[PDB]
Amino acid sequence: TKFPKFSQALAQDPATRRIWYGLATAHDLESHDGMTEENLYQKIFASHFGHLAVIFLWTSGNLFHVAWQGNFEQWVLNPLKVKPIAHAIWDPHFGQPAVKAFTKGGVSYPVNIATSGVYHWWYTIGMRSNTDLYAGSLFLLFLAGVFLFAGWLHLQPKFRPGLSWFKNNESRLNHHLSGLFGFSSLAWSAHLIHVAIPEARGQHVCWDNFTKVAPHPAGLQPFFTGNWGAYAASPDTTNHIFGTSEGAGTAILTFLGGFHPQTQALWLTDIAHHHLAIGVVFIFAGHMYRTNWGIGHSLKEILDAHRPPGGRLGAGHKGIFETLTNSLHFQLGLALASLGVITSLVAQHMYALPSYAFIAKDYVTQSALYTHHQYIAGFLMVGAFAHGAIFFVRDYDPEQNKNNVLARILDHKEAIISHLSWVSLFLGFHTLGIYVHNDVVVAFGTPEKQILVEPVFAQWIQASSGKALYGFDVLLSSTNSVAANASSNIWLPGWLEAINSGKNSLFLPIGPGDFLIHHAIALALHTTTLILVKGALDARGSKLMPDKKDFGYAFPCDGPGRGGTCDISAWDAFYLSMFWMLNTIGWVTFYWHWKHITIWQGNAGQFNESSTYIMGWLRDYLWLNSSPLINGYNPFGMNSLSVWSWMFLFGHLIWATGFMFLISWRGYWQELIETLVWAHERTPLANLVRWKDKPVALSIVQARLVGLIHFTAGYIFTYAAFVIASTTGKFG
Amino acid sequence: ETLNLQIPSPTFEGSTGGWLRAAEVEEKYAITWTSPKEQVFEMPTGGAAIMRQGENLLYLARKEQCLALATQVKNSFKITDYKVYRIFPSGEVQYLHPKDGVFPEKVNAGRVGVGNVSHSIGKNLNPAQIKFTSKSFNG
Amino acid sequence: LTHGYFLVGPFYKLGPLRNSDVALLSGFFSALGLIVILVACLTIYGVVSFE
Amino acid sequence: DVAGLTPCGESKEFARRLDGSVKKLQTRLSKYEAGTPPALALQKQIDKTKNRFDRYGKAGLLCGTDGLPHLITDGRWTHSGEFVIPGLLFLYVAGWIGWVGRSYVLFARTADKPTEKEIIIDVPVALSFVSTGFIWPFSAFKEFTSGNLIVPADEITVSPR
Amino acid sequence: MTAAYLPSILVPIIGLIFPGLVMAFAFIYIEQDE
Amino acid sequence: FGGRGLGVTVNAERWNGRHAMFGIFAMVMTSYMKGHGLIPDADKVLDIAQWGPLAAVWDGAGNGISNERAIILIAHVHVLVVSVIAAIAPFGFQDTLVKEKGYTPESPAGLIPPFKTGLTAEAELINGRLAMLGVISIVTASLFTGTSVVDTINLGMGKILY
Amino acid sequence: WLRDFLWAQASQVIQSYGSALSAYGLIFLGAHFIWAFSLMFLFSGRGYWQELIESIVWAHNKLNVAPAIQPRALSITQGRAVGLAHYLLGGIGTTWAFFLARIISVG
Ligand code: CLA
Ligand code: CLA
Ligand code: CLA
Ligand code: CLA
Ligand code: CLA
Ligand SMILES: CC1=CCCC(C)(C)[C@H]1/C=C/C(C)=C/C=C/C(C)=C/C=C/C=C(C)/C=C/C=C(C)/C=C/C1=C(C)CCCC1(C)C
Ligand SMILES: CC1=CCCC(C)(C)[C@H]1/C=C/C(C)=C/C=C/C(C)=C/C=C/C=C(C)/C=C/C=C(C)/C=C/C1=C(C)CCCC1(C)C
Ligand SMILES: CC1=C(C/C=C(\C)CCC[C@H](C)CCC[C@H](C)CCCC(C)C)C(=O)c2ccccc2C1=O
Repeated sequence: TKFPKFSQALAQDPATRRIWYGLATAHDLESHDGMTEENLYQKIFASHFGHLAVIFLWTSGNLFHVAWQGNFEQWVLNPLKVKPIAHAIWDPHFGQPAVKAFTKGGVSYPVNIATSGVYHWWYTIGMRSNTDLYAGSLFLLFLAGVFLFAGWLHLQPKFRPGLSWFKNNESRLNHHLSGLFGFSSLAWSAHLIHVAIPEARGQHVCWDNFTKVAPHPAGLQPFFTGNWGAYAASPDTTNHIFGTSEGAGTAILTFLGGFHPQTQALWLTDIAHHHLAIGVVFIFAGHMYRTNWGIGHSLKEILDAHRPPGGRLGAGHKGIFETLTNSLHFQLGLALASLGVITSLVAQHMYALPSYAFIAKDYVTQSALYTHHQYIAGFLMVGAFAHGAIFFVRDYDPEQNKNNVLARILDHKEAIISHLSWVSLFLGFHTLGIYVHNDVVVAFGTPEKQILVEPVFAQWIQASSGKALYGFDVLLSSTNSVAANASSNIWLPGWLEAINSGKNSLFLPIGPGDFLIHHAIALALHTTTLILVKGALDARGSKLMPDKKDFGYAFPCDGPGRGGTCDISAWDAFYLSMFWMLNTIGWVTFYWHWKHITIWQGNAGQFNESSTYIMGWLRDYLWLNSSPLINGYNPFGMNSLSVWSWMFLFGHLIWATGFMFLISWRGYWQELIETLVWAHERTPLANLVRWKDKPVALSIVQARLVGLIHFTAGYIFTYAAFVIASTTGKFG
Repeated sequence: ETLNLQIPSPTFEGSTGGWLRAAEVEEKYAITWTSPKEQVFEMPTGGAAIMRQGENLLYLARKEQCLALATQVKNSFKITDYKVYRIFPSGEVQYLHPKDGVFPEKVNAGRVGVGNVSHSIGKNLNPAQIKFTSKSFNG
Repeated sequence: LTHGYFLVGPFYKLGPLRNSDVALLSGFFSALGLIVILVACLTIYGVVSFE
Repeated sequence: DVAGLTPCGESKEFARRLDGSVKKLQTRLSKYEAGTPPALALQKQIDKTKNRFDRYGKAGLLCGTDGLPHLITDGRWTHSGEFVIPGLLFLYVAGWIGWVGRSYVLFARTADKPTEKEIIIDVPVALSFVSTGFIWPFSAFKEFTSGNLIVPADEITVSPR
Repeated sequence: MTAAYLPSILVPIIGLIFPGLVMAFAFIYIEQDE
Repeated sequence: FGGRGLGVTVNAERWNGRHAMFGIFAMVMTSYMKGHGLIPDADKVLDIAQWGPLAAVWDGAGNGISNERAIILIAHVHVLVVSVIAAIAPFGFQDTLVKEKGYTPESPAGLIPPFKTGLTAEAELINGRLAMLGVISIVTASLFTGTSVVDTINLGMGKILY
Repeated sequence: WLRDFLWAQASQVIQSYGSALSAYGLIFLGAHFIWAFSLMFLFSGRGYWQELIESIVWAHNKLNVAPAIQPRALSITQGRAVGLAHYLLGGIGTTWAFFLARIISVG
């Protein structure tokens, strides 16, 4: 009767709904009883420090478990042959065949083999021994403690920040651009130049010697003379064996481009020069805003003055400053949309341009990292649109936003939504129709009749960056071009070697199957956007429910009247778009993984011929690659893919269990539960035990969430088991 | 006015759909009505019972259970003589329906309007306006 | 006395260590562990249910 | 040629596609006697397969490394018969259907009971309308400019937001 | 492995005692009224 | 929770005192016990074939718990079952771990309880505070100096145990 | 059941293309499609589709091509019935195609 102490409406509920709803509304601090704005921003600040610490404890845990139980020192000796160990297994349910089957990695105990790539990342950035992985784990435990104490400290009465501090947009932007983005990128260049570059070249540099070991033989004298090009002189040779002194140069900043020939990763001197460039740029960008000394920009002044004189945007951005600052949901939506695009950039640029030594030969790690970050990307992008819907319901004031960009977006909400409906339908009808055309014609024994459309626009883009496969002779592909001549002395020789060589995932060859799947991804991104945009724009009202704002973000329905109002809330369009997010990241990761496993065999033509129809995707990707995974255990034994073999079935179960919450709805279950309440009260020896909370069926919104969680968890666990076990079992 | 606890009840052979421990520990509802006949009706909680000629008394676990029987008795047997009471475990009897002797669908003097909003529904305040202030969204 | 007496048998006969010579000791310990979990359940029910 | 593709008439992979596709049917024909109805049917299938590959070879289509025809749809006029010209034929028929249906819903609004005209179609009038579609680009553009296609924003029901 | 005893000591504690105890306490806290 | 004698209370101080005096006894007793080799087959590694996967340890040699460690654990399990039975079903006279919600918390002892030479509560609390501190002293001494806890117990008492 | 029954015996439907059993491969894929398409009607509710139809009705009103029989999202019961009908058709058609290509090839 007092668990949701933040909610008296839930704390007086006599049912089991109180526990569920108190657990599910716990982090929605804005909705808590008697919540002021001061207390809202100060609890968010302290709980952001708790998230900071959880991240640091998670990273310290990965470092500790690899330092303790991993084979990092064995792996760094021979990184292409040794399989990295994540942590050991102590499971009292194992049989002795299971214990023997997981005893890989060169150790004497069962282990999980790491798919996270942390070995390649820690190898590349300098770590050599278990002592420094452990030292990193210790330092992160200290930092986690520092940020937990900071979270407690900024909850103390003298140390409580005011709302004037929390909304100082200019000082926060100045410091996050110049200190958090820029100076830490500059400090990361210092780590590469001072530690990672020398230790990639055999010379150990630690805290014990880094003030008496110069990164460059000349040493901070060329920098303080303008002779900066002396830091690019004598780069690492193509004969360099990573981690050793043979083939090593003395340069610490280069723009060679392409990849280190042995590790098949970006040059660490390119990465050090990248973070130096991006650091200075971000530091300069962090001097943009006026704080205390009269130079800089006021964000209010910039936003108010950007109204085009033609009047096409109305009042423009007048009043957008206040809306953004006052609305934490508008900020969360901008932050999550921005972050979601970046983790999609992270997934796309880390497989094509890997930075870590001897990764991109760890095919399981490449598949897991790409799949992981694309799923994180889809979650962040859907959440951005969710919090835009929450912004419109909760924080958007139409009077304060008269004729703005925001009001005028709502004014044409139907033009936006109907054109997203058109483009979704357009793409879906044709992409599916071309795929079905191809399936029917191939089935009828006539593969030639297939509508195979070359991806010429993308091929032109590849050629424009120097791919010579398509013979476009555009820009970099043409030897005598202004673009080619300009970059010839700096990054083009390495880039042309990297792009033209077929040993890397840089600008991988694209054909008709690639075109069709890209259009499928376009239908998926447009359809998820349609559902999310329809939810955000119709969040505050619709013809079916004009006063939808008055009911909130997440409500079940408005009842069976007016024809029926199931899934009418903006939350329910989040709910419906979550399936479309899962479907699109499914199409993306299925495409990435199938194209890569076919290239990794040396059989890229198998994707080229089978991806243009859907039975090729069914038999040649899902059915063909299932066999190492589903044979992880059988009546003839088991091997170390048994865990993924069990997880794959576990994902199928959770996913299907989600269907129970999504297909079967409340009234059936409340009528079951009332017969169980009768039976418990009428059973002798059992009616001595009484519930404190009346058993009720799950709510309409709660069951939609429970089915969505089960569907999503089943989706993730099934695909993670498949993408890891098929790649591990195949090794290619 | 008060519930006469001695009113005889309709002939029901019992059912499992009746009231549970919350009726004897939280609240119970009773419905009384006068019938001109010895006639069979359907229980809200199950099968069929026979209402006796004269005055009948029922014990249900919900007010909707009472009002469901009230509608069945008014549409099929034309009884308009139904009084719905909420009986606390303390023994307090609370008269409920019709609350002032006249049905809610008929106007009655001395009824004060509760929940009435002076404007139409499209003039409700936006949630941003009522955020971080105690002011209500109905204007 | 009733419940503890019959709990030992399923753990002993059908447990992981059933084929071992320590099957009865494992079954008793498993029964005892289940008794401790159940007695914790009885304790927590008593704390919350009854004023 | 275009996009590193080869014309289908000189690609060896298209030729081995045709040869394999004819061998599959010839081994099905090898189990039947000459004048029998299955053999006659199979031979006509072989003739159709050869005609398809012969026509595709001389059509200017470009084959891939897989020996299947690929469509170039970037707008170039040497390949306009694969998307730009079939697309113009589509847009003419699609705009025909759209103009004809729009004309019929505007007719049906001016009826005594408008909704019976949409479940029981006035077939002579609807056939008058299906004949109207052959000059839909001009009819629809004159409709657009004469203020009869687009209704103003203040004549359309919208949600309160 | 060094400290090989710790997985045998902690994994049953973290995996059985920790949930049991925190579930028991969570149950007491959610059910309690004052 | 706190209103039942749990937390930083004198009831908890007394109970942890009792457990630390018993623990100092048990540490001294196991030091004497394995110094003379009176634990049978102390080095013998238990086989997973008899005991199952709970016996696995992952120490590079043997891959199993030793018999000594299992025997000390079984001694602890004996007194844990006594502990649970005493916690849930105490004696009529015994002090109870969880005091009734409405109880009178005993006054805090202070810096030093009054000295009574008999079997008194004050003597129990003094010895208990000393033993809890003693547990910390031995655990830190062994940790700091890189010696087995059994060995530092033996060293403190002048090797009387062994 | 996953490996030795569904995966092992679905070999014939997946590899049926270019043969006389290619219709079963097409119905196998088509029924997987119909089954999945059913879940659009099963996991969603009418109110989403009516507000989406409102935006589409706006686009029709803008071109003066609104129908006189006002488009509605299907009823709540009909959304359930359409989802169940497509689910049964998709599942049974998947099993129908799988069973028939498997046993025509091997039996
Ligand atoms: C230089 C000064 C400075 C610095 C360093 C910070 C730093 C920070 N502040 Mg800020 N802050 C400052 C001044 C500063 N503050 C001032 C002056 C004010 C008052 C006006 C504030 C007011 C303020 C508020 C109100 C809040 C913060 C918060 C935060 C934290 C952000 C959370 C996080 O982890 O992001 C870390 C972000 C990065 C490391 C950069 C992101 C990198 C981008 C996204 C992509 C780069 C990818 C790159 C390859 C990384 C690869 C990693 C590796 C695995 C490959 C962060 C620690 C928030 C917080 O969490 O509270 C603790 C918060 O709520 N600050
Ligand atoms: C295979 C599964 C599947 C398929 C095909 C679809 C298809 C579609 N969904 Mg649905 N959806 C699904 C699963 C599926 N969904 C699931 C599981 C969920 C989670 C609940 C959703 C949730 C969802 C939402 C919330 C939304 C969609 C939307 C869409 C549309 C997006 C593509 C588009 O706009 O045009 C593509 C059109 C097609 C693919 C239709 C196929 C064309 C047909 C088959 C022609 C065949 C004619 C033939 C003769 C019929 C024979 C019948 C016989 C009895 C005579 C389309 C109708 C969005 C929408 O309506 O945007 C406009 C939208 O808002 N879907
Ligand atoms: C011929 C009549 C007609 C016309 C002119 C339009 C016009 C339009 N519709 Mg379509 N629509 C129609 C019928 C029609 N609709 C019907 C019957 C349905 C139910 C299936 C829909 C469902 C529909 C959806 C779901 C969407 C549109 C959209 C659109 C707009 C974009 C154009 C487009 O891509 O069409 C697309 C057309 C379809 C997807 C369905 C085509 C339906 C058939 C082919 C037409 C029916 C022929 C009709 C029976 C003719 C009978 C007349 C005869 C008696 C003389 C535009 C306002 C889109 C929009 O709002 O974007 C701005 C959109 O998302 N419409
Ligand atoms: C947060 C990251 C994290 C994660 C997921 C794990 C995961 C695991 N650890 Mg732990 N561990 C971590 C960090 C982490 N470790 C750190 C930083 C240390 C250094 C002190 C250790 C030291 C450690 C030891 C010594 C042992 C494990 C063991 C294990 C395994 C069994 C669980 C167990 O007995 O835990 C016991 C873990 C601890 C007592 C240390 C606490 C772990 C972190 C710091 C807690 C952080 C919690 C998280 C941030 C948020 C909690 C709330 C959450 C429920 C929402 C399991 C693989 C056992 C093992 O390897 O068996 C194979 C084992 O014996 N861990
Ligand atoms: C995540 C951690 C975890 C761990 C470490 C264990 C540990 C164990 N499980 Mg597993 N189990 C778990 C989770 C876990 N379980 C979950 C989540 C489930 C549900 C899916 C199961 C379901 C399960 C089954 C169905 C069985 C086991 C069995 C076993 C035992 C291994 C077999 C053996 O050697 O028998 C020797 C085992 C013993 C001698 C039993 C020792 C009894 C302990 C020591 C008493 C502990 C007292 C108790 C925890 C008090 C807690 C009170 C509460 C407040 C915490 C071992 C005790 C088997 C078993 O019970 O063994 C008989 C068995 O049949 N487990
Ligand atoms: C989700 C969550 C909830 C609320 C909000 C939140 C706070 C922000 C967030 C954070 C959660 C977080 C950050 C949770 C963090 C949880 C953590 C860090 C748990 C760590 C546990 C470590 C243990 C139990 C080790 C004990 C070691 C011992 C006893 C060794 C002792 C010893 C040995 C043998 C050797 C030395 C001597 C002695 C002393 C004898
Ligand atoms: C719903 C909602 C309600 C209101 C609040 C809200 C939260 C804000 C909102 C959410 C909105 C959301 C969730 C919005 C999400 C918005 C997103 C994801 C926008 C993506 C923008 C990407 C751009 C502009 C890429 C540009 C690349 C370029 C120009 C590359 C150029 C090039 C370069 C340099 C290199 C290559 C060559 C070329 C190609 C020339
Ligand atoms: C897509 C969808 C709609 C919209 C679907 C509509 C409006 C159906 C319209 C489809 C076109 C207009 C006709 C369908 C014709 C098909 C090509 C074949 C139909 C075969 C029989 C109808 C004869 C709902 O109304 C709905 C309601 C409740 C739960 C889920 C949903 C749901 O998922």
